[PDB]
Amino acid sequence: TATYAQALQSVPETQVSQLDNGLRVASEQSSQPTCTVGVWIDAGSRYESEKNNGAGYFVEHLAFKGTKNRPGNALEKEVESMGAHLNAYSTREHTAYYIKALSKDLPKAVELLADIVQNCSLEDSQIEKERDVILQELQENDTSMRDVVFNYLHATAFQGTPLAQSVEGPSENVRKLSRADLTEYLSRHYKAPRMVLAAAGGLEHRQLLDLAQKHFSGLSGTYDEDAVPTLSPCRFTGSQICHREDGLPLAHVAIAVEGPGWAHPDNVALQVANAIIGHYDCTYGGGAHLSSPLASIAATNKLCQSFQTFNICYADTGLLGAHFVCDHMSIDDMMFVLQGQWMRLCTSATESEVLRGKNLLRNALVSHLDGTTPVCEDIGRSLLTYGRRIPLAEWESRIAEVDARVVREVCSKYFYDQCPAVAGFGPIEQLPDYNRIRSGMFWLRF
Amino acid sequence: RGVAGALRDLKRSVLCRESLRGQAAGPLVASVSL
Amino acid sequence: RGVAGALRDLKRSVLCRESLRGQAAGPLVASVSL
Amino acid sequence: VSASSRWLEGIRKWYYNAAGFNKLGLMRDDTIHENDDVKEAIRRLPENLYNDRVFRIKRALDLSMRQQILPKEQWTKYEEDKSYLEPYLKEVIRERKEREEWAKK
Amino acid sequence: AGVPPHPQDLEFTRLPNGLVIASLENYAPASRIGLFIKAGSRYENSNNLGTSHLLRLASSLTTKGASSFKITRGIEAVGGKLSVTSTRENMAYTVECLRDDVDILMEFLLNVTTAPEFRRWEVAALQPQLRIDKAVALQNPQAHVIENLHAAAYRNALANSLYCPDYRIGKVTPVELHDYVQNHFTSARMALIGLGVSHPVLKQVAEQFLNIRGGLGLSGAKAKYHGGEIREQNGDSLVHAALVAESAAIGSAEANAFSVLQHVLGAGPHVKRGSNATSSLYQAVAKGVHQPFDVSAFNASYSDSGLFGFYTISQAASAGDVIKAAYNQVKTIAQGNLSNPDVQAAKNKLKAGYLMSVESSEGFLDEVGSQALAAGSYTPPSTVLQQIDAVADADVINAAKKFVSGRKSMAASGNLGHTPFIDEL
Amino acid sequence: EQFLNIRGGLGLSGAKAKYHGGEIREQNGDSLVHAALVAESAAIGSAEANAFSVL
Ligand SMILES: CCCCCC(=O)OC[C@H](COP(=O)([O-])OCCN)OC(=O)CCCCC
Repeated sequence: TATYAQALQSVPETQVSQLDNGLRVASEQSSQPTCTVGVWIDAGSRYESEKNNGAGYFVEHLAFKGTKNRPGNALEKEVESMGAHLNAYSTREHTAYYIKALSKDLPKAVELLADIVQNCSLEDSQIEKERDVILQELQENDTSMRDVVFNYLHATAFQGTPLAQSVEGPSENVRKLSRADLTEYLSRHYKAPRMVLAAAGGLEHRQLLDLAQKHFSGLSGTYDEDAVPTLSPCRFTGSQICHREDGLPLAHVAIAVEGPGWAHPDNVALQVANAIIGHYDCTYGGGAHLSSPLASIAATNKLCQSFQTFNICYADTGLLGAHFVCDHMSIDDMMFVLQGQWMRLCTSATESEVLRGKNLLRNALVSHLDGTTPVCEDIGRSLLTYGRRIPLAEWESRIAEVDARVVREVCSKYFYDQCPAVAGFGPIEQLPDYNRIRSGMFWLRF
Repeated sequence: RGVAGALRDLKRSVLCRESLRGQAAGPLVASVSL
Repeated sequence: RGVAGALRDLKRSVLCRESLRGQAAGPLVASVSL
Repeated sequence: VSASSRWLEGIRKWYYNAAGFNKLGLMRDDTIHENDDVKEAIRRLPENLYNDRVFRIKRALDLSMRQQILPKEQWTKYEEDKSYLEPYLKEVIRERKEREEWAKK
Repeated sequence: AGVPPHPQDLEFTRLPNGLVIASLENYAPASRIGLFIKAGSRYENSNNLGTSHLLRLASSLTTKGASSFKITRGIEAVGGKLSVTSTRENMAYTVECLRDDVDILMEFLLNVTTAPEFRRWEVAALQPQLRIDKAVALQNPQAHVIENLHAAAYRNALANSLYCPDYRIGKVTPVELHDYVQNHFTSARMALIGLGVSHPVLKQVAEQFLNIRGGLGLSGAKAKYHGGEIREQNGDSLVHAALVAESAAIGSAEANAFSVLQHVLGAGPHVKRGSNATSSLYQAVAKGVHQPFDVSAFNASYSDSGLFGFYTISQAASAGDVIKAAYNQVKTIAQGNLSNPDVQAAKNKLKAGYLMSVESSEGFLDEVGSQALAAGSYTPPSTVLQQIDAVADADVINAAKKFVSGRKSMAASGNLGHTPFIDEL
Repeated sequence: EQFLNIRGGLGLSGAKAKYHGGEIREQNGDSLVHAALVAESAAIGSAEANAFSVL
């Protein structure tokens, strides 16, 4: 009986509080018996310099390996024994540590996150152990062409800036990174005004804020020293990187233009345009009858094994484009059909397909915020980027504002006659020359 | 997208002992979609 | 010509009981020549 | 049902025998012009009807070479002309009309 | 204040024809409807193997009420989703969309499940997708090992693979698809589950369209455990191996004992890049093996049988040392060496993992659908935790004893030069 | 004596065949079932081998 619009109002408001040391504490209560809690830190490779690049990824390997009060196995045995799950990740702008556990285990869970973020042991015997482990992971990542081609895209698109740096760091920095480099990274970036304690599930916001005062109070905050980090802008460069390797059976291509960044209202309309182009895989059932002309033609003529659009967001910048993988004789056809859809939407987008892109986005947004861990991530990441939780009803308002005119104007603002950043890897002899790619960013008929 | 679940293009390599944990099975499930 | 011995292009069909006798094996041998 | 509908059928049988493709052993659907809809319908025919269509066209092309025809006993009788392709072609057209109606929205 | 509403209860109804409707109104922006069917690969026989795979791939072919074009464009227009999930016992047609579009996707779901035409040319064009689907699946070495593990354990009906045998690709006929739907997609073999939907409309839909009278009754073709071993010498870098014995059918109290035994031994990690201290199988192998490896307890419970054991990944030369170390670790539990704190930590991992697996609508719908076919009822989570608490330490030990003394089934793939046979364990 | 005097790089191996038993089943689309049922009998040259040849 309840309508879709009415269901957006029923979602509980995300309660936000802030301690006296700058640590923000946010929660979304539900009736669940489980929950997710974690700390989102405004740190990443974009803050690291060339000498200490990969330091954050190194700390991730040491965060769960021992603390001053829980050395070695003690942390794992506590997490495992209560059936909880402990995880972490690191992007170029955000680092996160979160726990999944029962609701009754909320106080123990927060207590462990505090001991992890603040009292990391970093034993020299352990640092040498993780030195070889990260090096093996670097060899593993080399075999994932998708991870390679997207690192190349960042490397060439943001060349000369911190964003070109990968999260893992270069193999030479992992070998010469000392314990002092890591502690310097922690005291510099793991500061209370730059962290957000997020929770989601069955829990009242009071007990979270109490636990925040109980365990995170002992953390220097609101004035460290005259050592404040600040993210400068990062130059985007139209450029091309081509790793020719004819031993690999399929080529990987990633092409993109410069996006606006996290806070720009244009991201909503861009995601609608990307949803129209959508994504494809050889295991999809639709094939020729798919709505997306690129997916239909890619399946009918077998131009690729897969493609995906993306809108990667960073502070005041981003990578907007698509990535695909295909046989060595389909790289040209695939690039042609892809660019033709950017130009078609820049110039002659229609109302019905734009409604499909809005409906795909509404379904994507609600399907993603299903579970305590997705919502806990949305809380933590949003407070760092947006400084607030944007309610679902607001996203619906911005989506409903988009129409065909918005897509034509917004797509032309970022796509039409713009220099892309191209990254290629594999059998890419047939990858078009950059000038030919650059000419595909405008139409002579328009 | 097609999915194969068991834990309860050259893909990649898994060499170290840390990346191997979670690979051992724990009943297959085959999902297909549009 | 290559040979496979065991009895001690769509090839053909063997339907009746008279043509089946001798088909059952009786140790493989693989021969190759020019 | 009435004497007048037998006269419309009477001239249709006249035009049928005047069209003369029955003299070569062909059927009406053998003579249709192959557009994209017709090519798909032929593609969907079962094996037996496809092989029968192929031999009748082959036999008629052989006769057309010699400027000959079949004996009258072997001509295609108007009453026995099987519209083997029309149900397939009607469905191909119906699908295209649906694709063309979605393209308008 | 910021508190959520009062959560509704799940409505549940059995119709006299055997059909089961269960709905929950969670007031979410999205709706989710699943039709769960006892039509998994177990109901194939040696003449129509792979028919349920091709059926799983044919959800967007033409129906009597909607062409293939309309189903694809109609669902994508509202941003919806249509999925088909298969196990060895069930097929689950799931549909997702915003709650204002439930009616449209319901109509498609019923057409796909109750009025497929299986056109001769559409089916023929779909046959090569079996090769692509199977190839994508089988690049996980786990998939083929567990295919062979079931082929080795059972004489019938669970030896059947989830994926179509190669010799059958292109041979599955439209008649076999029609016969499969008429025989298995019937009222007494079905359950209509819904989220973000009212109970009356599902019950209304169930009575209007899902009243298909049984073409084949609830089959008594019981799975017959036999045991054996299948070994696949290949060029993989690591040896995958699973050693298993018949354990227990799902829903029985003995099944809960094996589930606790699974978490006493260890099944999947809890900490990113953790040493897995509380996993007795991992620590037992790490004693005598210092190379990279992985080990996990395997638990597969079905309607009329079950398979419990463990799964190993190791270097080719360490394959026997890893397997014997793991198997000996199960023996010490069967000899009685099992504390009470060890069992309680296992119950916490089990109870916690069950609750976590039903946080999402995707995991909740799958659980309710599986309970409806397996049990004909809905058991709430607090009752599930109650059943887990009722497992005694002796029940966990007797489950280990049943594994040690039971006729084994084994599947292995890799360079098997140092991988023991069953009789060598 | 001129050419075939190659001295042993590997001696006459004692890698004895170990009978174990079991079964391999191949579900395919052949028209007829082929099946062989067998047990360990005897090494060649022994008197027991001649008995199996008569059998
Ligand atoms: C009467 C006017 C005819 C105009 C045709 C035209 O200029 O051709 C296209 C190119 C430049 O466009 P592009 O190759 O970047 O393609 C853009 C794709 N979006 O121009 C040239 O360099 C080609 C040289 C022509 C010599 C006769």
